[PDB]
Amino acid sequence: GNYSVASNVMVPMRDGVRLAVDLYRPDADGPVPVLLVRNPYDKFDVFAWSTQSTNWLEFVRDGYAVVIQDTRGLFASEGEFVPHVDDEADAEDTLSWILEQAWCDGNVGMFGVSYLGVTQWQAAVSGVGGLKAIAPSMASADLYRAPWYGPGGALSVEALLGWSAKIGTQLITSRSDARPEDAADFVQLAAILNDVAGAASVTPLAEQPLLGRLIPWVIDQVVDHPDNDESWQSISLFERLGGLATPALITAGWYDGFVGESLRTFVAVKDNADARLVVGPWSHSNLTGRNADRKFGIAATYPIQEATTMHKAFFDRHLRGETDALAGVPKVRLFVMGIDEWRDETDWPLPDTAYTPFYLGGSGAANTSTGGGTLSTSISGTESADTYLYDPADPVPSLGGTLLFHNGDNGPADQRPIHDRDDVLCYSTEVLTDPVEVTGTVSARLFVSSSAVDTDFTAKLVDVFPDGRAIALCDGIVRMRYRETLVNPTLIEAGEIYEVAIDMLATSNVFLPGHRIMVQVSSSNFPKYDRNSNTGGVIAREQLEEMCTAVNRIHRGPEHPSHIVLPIIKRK
Amino acid sequence: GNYSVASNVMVPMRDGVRLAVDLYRPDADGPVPVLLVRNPYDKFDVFAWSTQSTNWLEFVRDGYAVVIQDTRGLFASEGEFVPHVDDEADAEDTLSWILEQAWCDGNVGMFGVSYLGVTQWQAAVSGVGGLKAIAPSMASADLYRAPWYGPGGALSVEALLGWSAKIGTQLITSRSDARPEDAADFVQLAAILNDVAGAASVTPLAEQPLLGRLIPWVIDQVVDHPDNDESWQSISLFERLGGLATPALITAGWYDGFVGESLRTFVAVKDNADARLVVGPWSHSNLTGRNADRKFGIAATYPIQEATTMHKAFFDRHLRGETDALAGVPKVRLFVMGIDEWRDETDWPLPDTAYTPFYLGGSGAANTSTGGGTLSTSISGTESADTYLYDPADPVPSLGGTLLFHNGDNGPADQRPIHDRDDVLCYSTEVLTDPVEVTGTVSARLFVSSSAVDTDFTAKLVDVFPDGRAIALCDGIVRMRYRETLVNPTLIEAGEIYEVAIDMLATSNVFLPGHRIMVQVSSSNFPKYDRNSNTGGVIAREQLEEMCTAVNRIHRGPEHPSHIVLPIIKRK
Ligand SMILES: *C1(O)O[C@H](CS)[C@@H](CS)O1
Ligand SMILES: *C1(O)O[C@H](CS)[C@@H](CS)O1
Ligand SMILES: [Cl-]
Ligand SMILES: [Cl-]
Ligand SMILES: [Cl-]
Ligand SMILES: [Cl-]
Ligand SMILES: [Cl-]
Ligand SMILES: [Cl-]
Repeated sequence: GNYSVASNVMVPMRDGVRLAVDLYRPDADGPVPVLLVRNPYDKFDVFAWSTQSTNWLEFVRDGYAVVIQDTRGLFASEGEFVPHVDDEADAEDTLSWILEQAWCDGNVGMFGVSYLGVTQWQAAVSGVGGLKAIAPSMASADLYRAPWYGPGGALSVEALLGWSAKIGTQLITSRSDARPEDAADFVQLAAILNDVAGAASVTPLAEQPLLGRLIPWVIDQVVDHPDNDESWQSISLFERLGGLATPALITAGWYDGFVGESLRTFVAVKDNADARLVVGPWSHSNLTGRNADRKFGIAATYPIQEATTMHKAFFDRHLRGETDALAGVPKVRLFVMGIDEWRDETDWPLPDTAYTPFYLGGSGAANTSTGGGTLSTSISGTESADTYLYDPADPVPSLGGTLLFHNGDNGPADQRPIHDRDDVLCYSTEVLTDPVEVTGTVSARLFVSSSAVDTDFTAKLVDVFPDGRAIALCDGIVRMRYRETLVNPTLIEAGEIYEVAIDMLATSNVFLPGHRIMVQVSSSNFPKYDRNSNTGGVIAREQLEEMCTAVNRIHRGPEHPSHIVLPIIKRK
Repeated sequence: GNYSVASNVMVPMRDGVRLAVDLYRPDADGPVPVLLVRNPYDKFDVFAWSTQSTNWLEFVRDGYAVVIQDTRGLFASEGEFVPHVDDEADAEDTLSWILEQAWCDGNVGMFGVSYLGVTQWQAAVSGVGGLKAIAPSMASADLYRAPWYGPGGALSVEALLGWSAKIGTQLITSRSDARPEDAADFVQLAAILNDVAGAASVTPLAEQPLLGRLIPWVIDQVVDHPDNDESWQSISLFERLGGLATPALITAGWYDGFVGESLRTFVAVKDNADARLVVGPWSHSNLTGRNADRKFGIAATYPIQEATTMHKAFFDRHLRGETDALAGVPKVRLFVMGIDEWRDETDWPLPDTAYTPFYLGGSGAANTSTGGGTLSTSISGTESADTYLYDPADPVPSLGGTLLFHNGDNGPADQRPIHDRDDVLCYSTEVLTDPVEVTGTVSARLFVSSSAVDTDFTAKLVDVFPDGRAIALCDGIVRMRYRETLVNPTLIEAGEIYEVAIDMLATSNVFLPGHRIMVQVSSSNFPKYDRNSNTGGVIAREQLEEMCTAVNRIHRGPEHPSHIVLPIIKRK
């Protein structure tokens, strides 16, 4: 039950650069199992991240050692900081050092959230036999796909500018000797964080005098590489995951920026080792279960003590060889929205999933929420088309969804403020008499045309309540040059009809009696994603005046059966 | 920089009952200064409260010892738990034990929030010379005045039922051997926490089968004692504060349940010792600076590292005798709303405060926001009166303000949802051409009459924005039987006019050009306060059908000059 703490122990890497760690070690007569956490936000500052993870001092009281490390070039560590590029090698060297110590029994694991989760996948590909289990929460194994770009090939601009300002702020506050420019730089960084959409609105997007000076990576890597090219593929771990046999405890949230990539990692590792999955209704910075126009109940609040119990059982099985430690623990545990209840499952995707088309239709134009747009399981009878103007100077504002830094605390947001826009097309079912459950991955297939040689298309799933609230669920985008591949883009021909897919991530929701199922279609969602210039040019290098408007069209009928694909679950 | 942790050290009280503590002790050759925290929410669970306080492991790395204690009858401690009644004696005995240890140098201090703050005032009155400084955040020295009743003599019913359910929940989860009834009790407690207004609506209020069984104190002490009688005066510390000479670092929030009582403690101790004050725009459970319809900026987020630096300087001065440790630190630091900026001051109340009457007036009736009610620095010219019906079956709903457990995360709430009610009287200034600052304590003087022998009157200060948002600032209530004293109540005569005072707590706000100053007057605010029955009976023992409606009247003019008193600050 007792322990000691040693601060700033210096660990040498292969190139001679030393990284700083803190050691939390139990009172014990011999060696013990060990857990590692790799952190870019100061190893000393434990209260900043721990409330989004576990009550991990319980692990120490129960006989585990815990090691917390400052990553390269930050706080007490030597070297120079660049995101992602040094973390594979630095993790390998750190695991090796731990295994060589007098107090380590040969069994090592990892846990943590966000960047503290990404670094676990980077450690897992090293081939170090002593690493017996990992637990990555709200994370990704492919950095292009989340959080910097996405499956549709658009830049996640609010995520990039917000995070870069956060990193810049801590660099100034952590300086040994203050610089003359520090005071003014601090003020400017606060202005970005108070107004992320404003920061994202300046053209050309690639000209960032403050952020480019403090963290050159923001332009040199992220903005300058819009294709999923060799620079991205190098830091990706995903294709290596299939060859591993390492147990993983994976956590995600329905309104979290990482949700699509978190779920993919579970599917990639489940066949070769013991994988577990937990998904709640959270966004990256709001784990409370409470939002402005939607409350999920006290059961929805991040369950930190239950999480601590589950993590300890998982590590007891895989690090301590206790064969019955996970008795009674489910493989998959989901918070099902609508009914607003936790429920156990045997697999993800769910076994009895019926992937069902809901077709776009209706009399007259589908523009605005008072138009005639419908959704039905029957193919539409008349050939029709809905048309709108997309102007880059006036994009559709982002409201909820998977926002990270710009208003990122209201995932299930009411959509009524944007329903009167002519560029927002709406399609709804009739009012439901019986419940319909949608749990799984979601996508759309649309037949589209444009006056331009490049543009974007968006789709958003919505639950309409009896009182009028139109609550967001999941959404996605396709940038037309990347319609067939993220690696080798090509332009389109003006006026020609194309069939395209939109990846809309995932959800779990029961649409209750008295509700409607609704879909919104458009060509922008700003600043969740950057805006298309409609020119075919290098988007981030263009002035707002260099950009063009586009006349865009959605085709629907017997020969052009545009639809959403819903993962339907029926439980009697 | 290094330290050790010893768990479950047992400390004997005067009656032989032992309380459990954890010891965080630095590597040191001899004795050190010591800080104590007294906690009813599990000493092991440090992440639950610490994010609302300080990064206190810095204190340990810098050479302070820290002691965290389970209070009597909870978790690892022996005995039986009853709120407040054992904490004076238990603190005295604990301080004495610390001073007798080999590792203590004779200097002791305290820090912490909420119940961990109340317990510091209970320790301070003990007369133990070794206690050199305290730091109570979001706390009170008079438990009737906050959080259970108030300066107006109404029960804070949502605070009582919510907290009692929280305490009940942790008792079940902490049991050694589970009871057959535990599973069902847990479900019922969750239902209260998901619907606090619903729980508060059941009549008679005093019949609480679940909460009365788990924690008898809820009825035996709180509900059964509506007068500020001998049972309350016994646990009060306030009158003893004037005779102390102990330095205190006091923190408060403008939307916090404890704000009035926190500020009073500063005024009580400032003349005899080194007192300091910090006030931000927070509510008890929302320290982010972000609300549904009002954002204060990133500077408003609870500044935990600056708080840690200030606490360490304060303890260095008073526990380590470092005379220049507080050089450059202000006596008072306030977040001024409107301008939304931190500002330093020399005293509270502010030196140049002009306590200025704003008189109620207008042509026609003041009922609803579209009535004719006005506010002016000039006394009204015509004798008039505004009249309404107050029905206990339909009280005015609580929206923001100082709510604790029922929707307690939206202090600066938009008031428009209640503006069409006939029982909500509205009075406003013209649109402002120059800024007006209101910083200090706030109160109202009203001339009133009723058809009943008892009733309530309420008043609420509001900032009207250019777009229409009507944002709540501070509010209060008077229960008519307690108009002259909280100790010895008397009834009123139907139809007679009385001049009464309403204590509206405190605020700091600049009303900017384009805004208006507004006041709302009514007879209810539920469930922030319980509802008056309008009978003169024992309110908590009455059925809803035993209650009466009341016709209430506000008088205004030259002979009845009803007004609000605003603390005006002018800075050129
Ligand atoms: C986590 O710590 O927050 C960031 C959100 S963009 C992310 C960067 S990989 O890690
Ligand atoms: C703090 O811990 O929260 C409670 C809000 S009513 C309060 C009880 S004295 O202490
Ligand atoms: Cl809701
Ligand atoms: Cl549940
Ligand atoms: Cl049709
Ligand atoms: Cl605002
Ligand atoms: Cl400021
Ligand atoms: Cl008048």
